[PDB]
Amino acid sequence: EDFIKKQIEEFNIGKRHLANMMGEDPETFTQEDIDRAIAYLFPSGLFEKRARPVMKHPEQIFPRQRAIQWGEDGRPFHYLFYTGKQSYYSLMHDVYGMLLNLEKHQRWLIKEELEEMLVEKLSDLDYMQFIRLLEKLLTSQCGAAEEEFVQRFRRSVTLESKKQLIEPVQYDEQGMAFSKSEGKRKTAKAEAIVYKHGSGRIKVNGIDYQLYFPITQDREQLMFPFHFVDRLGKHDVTCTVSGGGRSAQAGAIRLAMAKALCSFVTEDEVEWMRQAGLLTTDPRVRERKKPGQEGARRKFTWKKR
Amino acid sequence: NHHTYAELMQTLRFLGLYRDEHQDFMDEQKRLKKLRGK
Amino acid sequence: NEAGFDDDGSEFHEHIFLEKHLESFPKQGPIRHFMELVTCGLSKNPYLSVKQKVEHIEWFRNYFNEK
Amino acid sequence: KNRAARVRVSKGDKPVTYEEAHAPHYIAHRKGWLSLHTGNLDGEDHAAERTVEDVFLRKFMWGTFPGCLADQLVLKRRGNQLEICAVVLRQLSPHKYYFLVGYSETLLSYFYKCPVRLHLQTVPSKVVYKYL
Amino acid sequence: SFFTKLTADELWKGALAETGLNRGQIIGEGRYGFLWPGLNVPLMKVQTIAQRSKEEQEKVEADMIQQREEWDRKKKMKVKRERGWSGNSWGGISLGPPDPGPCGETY
Amino acid sequence: PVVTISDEPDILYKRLSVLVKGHDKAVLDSYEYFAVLAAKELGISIKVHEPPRKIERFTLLQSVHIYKKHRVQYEMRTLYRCLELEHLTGSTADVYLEYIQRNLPEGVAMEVTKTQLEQLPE
Amino acid sequence: ALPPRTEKMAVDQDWPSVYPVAAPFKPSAVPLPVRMGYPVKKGVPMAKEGNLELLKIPNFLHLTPVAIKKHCEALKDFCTEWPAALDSDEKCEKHFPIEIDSTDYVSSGPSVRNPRARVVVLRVKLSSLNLDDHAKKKLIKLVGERYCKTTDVLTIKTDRCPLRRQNYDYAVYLLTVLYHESWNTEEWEKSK
Amino acid sequence: HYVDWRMWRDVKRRKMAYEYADERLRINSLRKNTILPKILQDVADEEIAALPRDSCPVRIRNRCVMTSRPRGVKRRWRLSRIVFRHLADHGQLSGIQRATW
RNA sequence: CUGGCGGUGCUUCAUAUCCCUCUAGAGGAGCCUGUUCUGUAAUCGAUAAACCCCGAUCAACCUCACCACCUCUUGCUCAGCCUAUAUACCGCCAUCUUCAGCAAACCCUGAUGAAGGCUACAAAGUAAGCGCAAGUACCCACGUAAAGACGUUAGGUCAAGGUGUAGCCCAUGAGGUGGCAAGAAAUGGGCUACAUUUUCUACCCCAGAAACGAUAGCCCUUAUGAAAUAAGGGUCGAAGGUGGAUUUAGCA
Ligand SMILES: [Mg+2]
Ligand SMILES: [Mg+2]
Ligand SMILES: [Mg+2]
Ligand SMILES: [Mg+2]
Ligand SMILES: [Mg+2]
Ligand SMILES: [Mg+2]
Repeated sequence: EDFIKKQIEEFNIGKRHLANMMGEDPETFTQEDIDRAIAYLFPSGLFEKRARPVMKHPEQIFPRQRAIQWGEDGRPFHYLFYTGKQSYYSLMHDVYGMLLNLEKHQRWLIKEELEEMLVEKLSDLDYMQFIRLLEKLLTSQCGAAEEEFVQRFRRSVTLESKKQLIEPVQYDEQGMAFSKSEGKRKTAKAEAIVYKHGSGRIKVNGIDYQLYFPITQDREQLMFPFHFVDRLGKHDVTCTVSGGGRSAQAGAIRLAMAKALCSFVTEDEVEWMRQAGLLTTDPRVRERKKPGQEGARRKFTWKKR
Repeated sequence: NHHTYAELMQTLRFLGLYRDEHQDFMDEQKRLKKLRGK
Repeated sequence: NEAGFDDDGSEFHEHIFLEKHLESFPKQGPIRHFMELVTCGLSKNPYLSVKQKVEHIEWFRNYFNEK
Repeated sequence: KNRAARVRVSKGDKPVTYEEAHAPHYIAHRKGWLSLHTGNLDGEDHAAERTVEDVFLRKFMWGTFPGCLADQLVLKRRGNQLEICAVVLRQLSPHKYYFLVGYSETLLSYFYKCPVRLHLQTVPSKVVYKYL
Repeated sequence: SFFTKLTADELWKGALAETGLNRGQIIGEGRYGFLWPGLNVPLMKVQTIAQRSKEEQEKVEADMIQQREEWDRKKKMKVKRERGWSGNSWGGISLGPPDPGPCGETY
Repeated sequence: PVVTISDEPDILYKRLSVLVKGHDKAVLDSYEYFAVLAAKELGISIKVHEPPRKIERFTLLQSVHIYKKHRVQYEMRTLYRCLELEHLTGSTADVYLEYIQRNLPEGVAMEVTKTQLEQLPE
Repeated sequence: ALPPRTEKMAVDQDWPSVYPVAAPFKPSAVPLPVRMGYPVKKGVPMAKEGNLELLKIPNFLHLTPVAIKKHCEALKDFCTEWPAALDSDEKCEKHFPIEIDSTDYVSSGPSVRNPRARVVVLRVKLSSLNLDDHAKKKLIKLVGERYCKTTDVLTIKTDRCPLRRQNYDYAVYLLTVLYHESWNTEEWEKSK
Repeated sequence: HYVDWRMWRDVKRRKMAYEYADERLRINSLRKNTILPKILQDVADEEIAALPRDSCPVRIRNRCVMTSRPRGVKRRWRLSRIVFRHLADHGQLSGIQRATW
């Protein structure tokens, strides 16, 4: 235990010297100085994130353990000292006493989290018994003080994934309600300019979509979003496609058009499109060619057989 | 060429400011074999 | 990179101007064309000097039309 | 398995250093680079001669001190500066230390046409990684 | 050559092989060295400069060989363990007592 | 300064194109940060970004004696920082490069400065 | 006694008087007990003073921000003015069309001989010149891989001599001779 | 003063090909050619056919120093992959690591 | 005494890993390529399990590291050995792993013996140290290069390279000079066709031959050399009509 204090004092002297280095007047600096140091005079470069130079006051990094467990002629800090982990059992006894008191009157954390909170290494069945006792307490006459005391060991709900980042209609640049977007499909990117009016054709890369992709699958993919939203003809575009080749560019244009549509579309249809699958990028992307194999995942023939 | 370099290493060893582990070990093994030889 | 790697001087008119310094054999075969090609290759190589190129041309002309 | 530079568990208080305990797939992850030389660079060329010179210097410096170099050096080329960071151990007296250091410095500076200098590792604790 | 050579770990683990010297000559001394004023002198405060010779170096090498022979002789440190009960068997013999525990009572 | 004050005309420098080359990411980051700090202290408007990386993964086996069904490579997470100074004088850039090289990062983080003169035609 | 300038060093001392020279880490002259190393299981990094990793770092402990500011104040000299000829890569070329490259790469190892300072290109913007009456039909053919459309980039890679400044001088002389010869075009240069 | 022998063979062959510079230079420059006369070409052919071994400029095989291995060698480091891998395993090379992509 | 075993009955169960299902290269065959081994003055590495496009990111004297003639016990080495002991090593690494734990130091269970430490309405584990877990970076966190513990084949190697010990010390080293490249026989790892898919052509998809595959080898050669290897021009222009229960990766 003395080594902990020795290292703490050594690092305190080191931090004093570090503060004395700078000739400025702010002694209670924040993480800015540590960041500047790691950027200038401590660039390790190790890929890992633990062995990197993260020098910090060990007053909070060095963990703590049970201090003294006895005083004048033994005398621990509780009557459940010989039971191992006296704190947990004392808390359980207090919970049982509160249970009996309430009876007379009338999300959860993980094991590691409870261990870090306390100073005991509890198992799983003891945690289950503690949860059972807490549930019995919450059920025994629903109040307020006890409910808050029990929730202290719990967290809020914090619901996510609900609304969609509605993009503005964008009326600047020109006198047309256009909207930027993008699309990805096996390493590819684009930037479309889907207007709001213009019930006619579409200019794909400055040229009509007749001499660009005579295949019907390309036109079907291009219609995918407009057909899903039912706003077919009433749309003009002057996108600039790049990267990919055929199906990649088709999917990129499809995603760009879907995003441009969702930009200025009712929340209902926006959510329907987002849930149908035509906004994000599927995981089907140019993977890493396996060096220990002939092709992609195709391993050698008589490997295990 | 390792000729001038070998001579420099030999001179350094003679001066007592170098170490030749593999060469000395091979020389000792050769001496032992000659004693057992031939 | 100035402390060395000078390769002597050229005076911006010594390495390329090789038309006169040629010693043209009686113009009747590809020997003159080959010598011109060699001079072009030497001029396109910035790793040579005036004396080196002169000696190379002299040795080439000798080994070719010694007779 | 792979024992490129690691040492599996055995006892508890055995001798072992940082370089004497690492995996091949952790050359740049949990382990650093003991030679930040101007050789294996990109797109810059010149690597063979640089590596040869680095190996020669490392072997010479290891042969200098007798029985005091556990790990290799960490050469540093700041243009025309050869900085050595040897893991030296307190051998005997400081007079011999200074004499040998000055002799080697002068010799290398007059030979390689570049200033050379080293510094001992006066630390009462090695860079032990795994307790083993 | 030397580039193709290696350090000492491989040679040691090959000569030993358990699975299935740096002490004699000092750096100050050499096979053909001379008296270096840098070391082998007092605190140097005023010093004397001199040089050795081939005969002196040969004498020093002979002395070092004699010291190595003496060390090799000392290496044969054999002791006859008191035969307990029977020979080549851990019979009746005392080693050491048990050290005190975390509480006390010197046993 | 202490560089023999002269009165002859100087050469018209323009664009000090630089390109750092290395392997380690933290070292390149530190080098580019120090360079940007020194440039800002000197007072030169510049831009910084990240050009495409250049990695030529050479070929090699995973073992030493005999092994093909299990292969490995030795790549690198190299980066590049084009710390180009747009329009400036030659003497200041030379002094800056001198101060840089007086203590440059060993091995990795190697700069490839490049200027662009002008002078008069004929 | 006499610790490694860690405890005996006076507190709040002039640090610029500690690392003024561009020195390395110096594990014995480092009053910063920085912890470096990967943990074992559930504890603290390894040693305290000089670590192998600390040395493996490119080493920038020398010259602290205070020393950096000192070096900057020292370098404050050399304040040569620069002309504001408008960027955009237009007026700069209009003023002087030629664009020579005189770089100074950094060498490696103990050898300064770096075969890389001989790069030179006479990238002269012909469009900026615009004084070719009949030489328009002559220059277009007297050079092969040049003469663009938007901006005439006459970049005749003249790297024949073993240097840079004399290479540029010879290139300028050849360009002047070519212009003087084109001033009086030939007789059969019209029909192409 | 090498330890192995293949290293010495390579050294001797390379130095013999480098020393006799003018001879092999002219030979390789004049032999296989469809232009110019054939007299000098035949002269060079006879010269290269009559001369003994340890001179022909076709004696270049990449090998290392630590092992003198011809299989799998690169001119960038003048050593083989095994030597390169052995040096990388000890963390003695910058930028080298596992294919993390 | 606790283990290997359970074609022991059974419990958790195997997600492409297994049968029921298939997507598909290869099986009958053209080309690059070697395996059991033949041959002299042209070794090859367990050349089964982990070799047969492995070392070879490749065999004209270098590369072949293998032998003889001019000479040696200074042989370029103040000699080395690519010579050997896998029953002695350093060295890299798959395998089981697509698991699940090993134990120092303690304290207990057998009238203390080979052993074990065993289940929350709790019947002895804290467990130094090595671990999945934390991913180490990325296409985020699945998935990729590689495991993932004490270990599994006196594991491959005395020769990828060095090495205890023995032998050469008229060599199995060699200073200078001369020597292969073909499958007697079978086979498989990669590019290819049996069909309009072999040719994609001015258009990558608005217009179609031989009615077959329409090879290799050889000559002119990009390169050079004392013997061709990837392939461009000419000739041959073949081998057999998915051919054996099928084989291996795949839950995008
Ligand atoms: Mg074997
Ligand atoms: Mg494995
Ligand atoms: Mg993991
Ligand atoms: Mg992997
Ligand atoms: Mg074995
Ligand atoms: Mg022989």
